[PDB]
Parts: sequence; C-alpha cells; structure tokens
Amino acid sequence: SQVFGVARIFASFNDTFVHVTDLSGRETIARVTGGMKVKADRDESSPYAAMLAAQDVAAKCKEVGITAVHIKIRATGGTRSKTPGPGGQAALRALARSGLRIGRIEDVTPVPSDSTRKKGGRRGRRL
Amino acid sequence: VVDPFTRKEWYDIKAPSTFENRNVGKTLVNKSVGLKNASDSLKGRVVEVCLADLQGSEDHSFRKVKLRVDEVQGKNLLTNFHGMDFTTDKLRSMVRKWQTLIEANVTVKTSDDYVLRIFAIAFTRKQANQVKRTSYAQSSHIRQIRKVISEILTREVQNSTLAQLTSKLIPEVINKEIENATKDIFPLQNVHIRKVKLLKQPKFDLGSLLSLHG
Amino acid sequence: MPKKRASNGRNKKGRGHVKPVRCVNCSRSVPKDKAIKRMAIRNIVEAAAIRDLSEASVYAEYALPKTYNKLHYCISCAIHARIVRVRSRTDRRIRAPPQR
Amino acid sequence: MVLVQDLLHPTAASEARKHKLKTLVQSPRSHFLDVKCPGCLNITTVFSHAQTAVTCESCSTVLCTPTGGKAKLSEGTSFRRK
RNA sequence: CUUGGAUUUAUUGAAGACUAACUACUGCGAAAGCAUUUGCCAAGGACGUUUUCAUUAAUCAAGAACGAAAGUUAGGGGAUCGAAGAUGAUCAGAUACCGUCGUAGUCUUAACCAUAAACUAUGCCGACUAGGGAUCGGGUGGUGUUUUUCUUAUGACCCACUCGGCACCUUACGAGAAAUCAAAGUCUUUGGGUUCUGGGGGGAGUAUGGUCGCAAGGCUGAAACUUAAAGGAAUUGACGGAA
Ligand SMILES: [Mg+2]
Ligand SMILES: [Mg+2]
Ligand SMILES: [Mg+2]
Ligand SMILES: [Mg+2]
Ligand SMILES: [Mg+2]
Ligand SMILES: [Mg+2]
Ligand SMILES: [Mg+2]
Ligand SMILES: [Mg+2]
Ligand SMILES: [Mg+2]
Ligand SMILES: [Mg+2]
Ligand SMILES: [Mg+2]
Ligand SMILES: [Mg+2]
Ligand SMILES: [Zn+2]
Ligand SMILES: [Zn+2]
Repeated sequence: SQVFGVARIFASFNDTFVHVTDLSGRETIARVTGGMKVKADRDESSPYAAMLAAQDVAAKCKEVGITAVHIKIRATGGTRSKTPGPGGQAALRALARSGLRIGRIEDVTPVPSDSTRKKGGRRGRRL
Repeated sequence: VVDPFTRKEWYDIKAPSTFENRNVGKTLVNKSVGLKNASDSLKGRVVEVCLADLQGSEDHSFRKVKLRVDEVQGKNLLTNFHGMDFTTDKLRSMVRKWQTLIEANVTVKTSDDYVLRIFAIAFTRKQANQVKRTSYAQSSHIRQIRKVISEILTREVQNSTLAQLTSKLIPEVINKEIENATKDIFPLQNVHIRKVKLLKQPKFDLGSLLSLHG
Repeated sequence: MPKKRASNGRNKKGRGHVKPVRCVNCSRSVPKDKAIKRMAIRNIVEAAAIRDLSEASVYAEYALPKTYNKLHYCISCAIHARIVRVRSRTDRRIRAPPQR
Repeated sequence: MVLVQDLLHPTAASEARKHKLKTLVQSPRSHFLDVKCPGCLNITTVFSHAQTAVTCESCSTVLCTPTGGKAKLSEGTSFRRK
C-alpha cells in the first residue's frame, strides 16, 4: 500500500538539502535546498528556509505519487564537522507536518576511518 | 524544456526468497526507447534496504541488505544480496569505552566464483562480579580470537555455494559459533557479522538465479 | 613562570610524544591527551520534534536512534563555550566528573 | 612495623609473605616434588619449577610441562613433596 | 562557482596518503618515537630459577649510534589543508587575521642535516627514611564463583600477598625563596659513587678563527664597550573584547 522513498537530508552548516529518491537511489523525486527557497545568502541553513524546502519536496512527492519516506541524514562529513546542521531537524519536522509518512530513520554521515588531512593547518582557523 | 516526469515507467523490486518477502518495493526508470534500452539500464541497481523490512520482526532492525538487480523479467526485477550491512547508529552504540573490540575481516572464494569479504565485530565482556572497571583482553588473546574467527569464516563461507551462506548469516548462527569458539580464550559480548562485501562474479548464471525464485 | 599543573597535557607521561587529533571547531592540531574529549550522544530527532515524528510515522516503538560524536576540542576553543570552566588554584586538583 | 619491631624473630607469616630474598636469610620456596608416573613404579625427584619437558628415567611419558613458574603436572599424575 | 544539471544521487576506476572509533592520569621503546591485517625476521625488559661464570661492576673527557619537524639534493605522487602568492572585505591605513583560492611541500622513497619549550624546563648509579589504594606485567595461595562436556581441566574474575613501570592526602620533624616536594628529603648535625653544566645583566650564541656540512646551518666560542639593576617566586592592588 505505502509507496516509499528515501528522504536524504544533507544538513551541512551554511545549507540544507532535502533529496527524496527511490530505494535503489538512482531515480530522484525532488532535490529541494535551503538556498533555493530563501534568497539571502546567509539564510540557507537557517531553519525556516529548510522547512520551506522540505514542504516543497513533500509537495513534489505528492504530485508524483509517493506516500512514505526513509529519513537518511548526512552531515558534511570527513574533512568537515560530522555534526548535523541547524536545519536537518527543522526539515524533518516540516516533513512530519506535511503528512508524508516516515519509516526507518538513520544518520549516514560518512564518518571515516582515519581521515585524509583536515582544514586549517596545524595552528587551525584563527578568527 | 522537456520534463521527463510524464515520460516514466514504474517497476517493482523483487527480493530473493531467503527472507520472508520476495518483494521490496517500487523503483522506476525511463522507457525502453531506441538506442538506449531499459532492461540494460536496470541490470546493475543496488537497493539498500532494512532487514526488518524483509523479515518483519524488529530483531533484524539492527541490519541492512544491499540488493543488486540482475535479471529484468516482465516488469518485475530480480535482485541478489550484493551486500549485507549495519547502519552506523547500531555498531556506534556497541563501541563503548572501557572494553576492547575485536574486528575480523575474511576474504573467501565460495563454491561459485564469488569472492566474499565477510567481517566480524566482537566486543570483550564486563564479566559478572567484575570490579576492574576495564575488561581488556590481552593483545595475544585478541589475536587468537581474531584467528579463530577467521578460521570459522573459512569453514562456513567457501562451503555451501554462497546462497546458503546468506541464509546462515541471517539468524546469527555464525556469530553464535564464533562466540562458542572464543569462550575458552575470553568471554565476549555481542559478536556480529556487521558487513558483507563482494569482489568477483562470473557470467550472470541466469538459470541458477531463477532457481532462487520459485 | 611556574608549573600550573603536574600533568599538563596529562595522558602523556612515560609516553614520549604520542599521535595527535584535529579539533572539531577550529581544526587545530591538538595532541590526543591535551584534547578535551566530550561525547555527544544526542538523539537523532529534536525533543519537541519527536512527537511530530511519531505522529507522522509507520510502525510501533521505532528505532529512534542516537547519533554518536566523540568531539575533540583544541583547549582554547573549548574554553570559548565548552566544558572547560576556568577554576581556582585549589579547585584544579579535582578530576572527578562534574555534576552527577 | 613502627618504632620497636624487634627484628631478629618475625612471625613466620610475614616471612612467607615477603620475597624469597627479602626475609632475614635467603631461603627458596621451591620443592623437589617426588613424582610417580602412571606407567612404571619408580619415583622421579622432580624439581617443581622444571624448565624442561620432564621425561621419566627412560620411558617417554612426559611428567611435567614447564610453565614459567611452577610446572603443570601433565594429565592425572601423582606426587609426593620434597 | 555553474547549469550546455556543476552540486546532489548511485555504481566503479586510478593514484599516492593516512591508518579514527578503539584510546585511559592505558602499554612499549635508549630517546627521537611507536596504535587496522596477518605474516615473517631478529632483538628486548619484567618475571620465574636449589641454573652457570666468578669482579666481568658504576659513571664517563676521545670518540660513537640514533635522532621530531621543516629544509635540503634526487625520485614518486599530490586529495585537502596549505609559508609563497593571488584576492575580498574591514579600519585613519592592514601585502594582517577572517574570507576565498593554492607552487613547495605536507605523505612517501633514496641521501643529508643533527637542531627543538627533543621539557618531567627534574643527569646517572646506589642506599635508607610514612600512610593509601588502585592501575599495567609477572607469580603464589585460596573445598571462593562461574563456565559445563558429568569430576572437570584451561580460561575469566573475586580476595590476600608478592615483586614491577608511564600515577592521590596529611603532617612535615626532612626541604625549599615560595609555588610546592615522599623527593626537589637523610646538607653549616656540611663528605655513598660519578659525568656534565653555571658564576650580575646586555653586548652575543655575535666577531674571529677552527671544524662539520650541498646548502640552510651545526658544533666550538671572544673581547672592547655598556649598565644598576636582569631575574625569580609569590602578596596586595589595578586591570582584562576571561568565567
Ligand atoms: Mg602565566
Ligand atoms: Mg625563563
Ligand atoms: Mg618507559
Ligand atoms: Mg619526548
Ligand atoms: Mg595496551
Ligand atoms: Mg584502528
Ligand atoms: Mg662526546
Ligand atoms: Mg622531512
Ligand atoms: Mg589561507
Ligand atoms: Mg585586500
Ligand atoms: Mg655575563
Ligand atoms: Mg613573576
Ligand atoms: Zn578548536
Ligand atoms: Zn620408565
């Protein structure tokens, strides 16, 4: 009965994605991003924008013909953060509100075994 | 201006019969137009889905299974356990401080030309009574355990022609065996397979594949 | 200038010079001892959002998993916000885990 | 242990506790366990810390496996003390 | 910065990197340093020992062995960060942060170099002095507990003692200028055995010569002249875009 997707929320700092796909992954549905719904450069990762994006994605899904999703969350990963952004949670909330159903939530952030050299240099990033 | 959302074709994902259900869900592709065909495009599509999705029960909500599309037969598309997996949020909780973990990787040619890499995580046990905050096994002991695990893998992969191996993996029999083997060296907790990766593969072997589904 | 501490970078004693770790926030190379290793075991869903998720969702009980991030901080960085918390001379000797 | 220990005669317990060296006089606590094998009726005066795959007088029976300290007496074997 | 879907989604391939989680007041190594696998190759401490030699021992100016990083020559690669350099803001200005990019490298392989806050800013060997628990590696004893294939026997703990290295509290009568120190104690109640180093600050790790180097530099190392303080530790303040 329930037609599924995989939500894929790439929640980096300074932008969020919501990238709904089929179960194989190849054929997408909607790729809606934070910077797409709020033209302010700053307001990309910002929650409201993320929420809007999520809503848009949901709408797209509805148009297509899908009922449920599998939340996968990706923080920037590897050389950066490994910390889910400000607007992943917000996006999720938005999705929930939309009524597009939810099943099996994961964080598939690519946390390495032993990364190749990080940002900054040795003395780091000195504001 | 094209818009290929109307120009689409929906197909149903057909799982192997080792699990409860032989049907995962619903994928899609473009039509089989001249020059670029549909079946061809399909053959080679990895559906990574939960093992609780297939089996039904929440005991196997600690697992995942990559499923590679091989044969496209009458819309429905037959897949093969291309991989077995743990999602990050399962094994991350099991790695806790103040107790040693034991990984074990094993390359194994099955009876068929299918080089399986099969992993095996196994944590060390905080015993009953223990006041030593730590439960660290000696390096030597750990090594021994790893060796044992490898041996086990060699025994039970290689043998039984790959399909059967998957089935065996399914309800943790291998893990249990490993645990049993260990108990003389060191007690251990959990003990799992974690992943299954795959290298080589021969001609598609269509008849054989079919003989799974029936 | 006298020694503030006996330990200093702490774990390095009878350990020549250990391997290092990169900080989360700064990406400053900090030795994996003078490190400040807080363990962020957050739930994958936001507190108020959990209810929403439940309302949305299929199944019962659910995974509702936790993300696991062992965060390393370059001392200075930690002092700006994190668990550090500048103590008095006599209070520095106390190594017991705070709160609790 | 404080002020007036009276050091020539300790209680034997203390001596037992302390290192085989760090008493009044040096005196070891290794023993010549007089082992009998299951086979031939003859007694081998086996030093308890063998350092050797201890055969019998002639027959290849294997009496004691030399563990780092005291020897594990291989299988169901019987022994006298010293 | 692209959109003539870059990014994002999914399978691969190539390359050389690294080797998280594990990871601790944890372990080893003469230090520098060393954490995936298995294997190989030798060496090593601790231990245990009713084994064997009998002064072979302790420390060391000559000389020797190693020796982080960078740099260097010469080879491979180059992902990111990234001295150089481009470049975008900010300020009276700012070739500075911040920002974006990013040759050399970073990483490696063959040669060097021989320096570090190579810092425990604590030479080594020896002995003795006060409590305590732990903690790693050995080794004893427990009709202790569980494993369970019936007694088991290994294993793994529990407890006590044992020797061993990378580790708290009080009084110090011992110390110490004090922070503090169970050694930095057994020193004007001055002598266990040794090597090395220092003699107000600067001038100066310079000049010079030696010597060592491909170089960069290293080891070695002045004086003239100058100057009343330079330091250390803490105390009270004042202050801090610290809490
Ligand atoms: Mg200061
Ligand atoms: Mg000074
Ligand atoms: Mg050491
Ligand atoms: Mg060092
Ligand atoms: Mg260790
Ligand atoms: Mg590892
Ligand atoms: Mg010399
Ligand atoms: Mg170099
Ligand atoms: Mg820069
Ligand atoms: Mg400028
Ligand atoms: Mg002078
Ligand atoms: Mg001062
Ligand atoms: Zn930082
Ligand atoms: Zn005989």
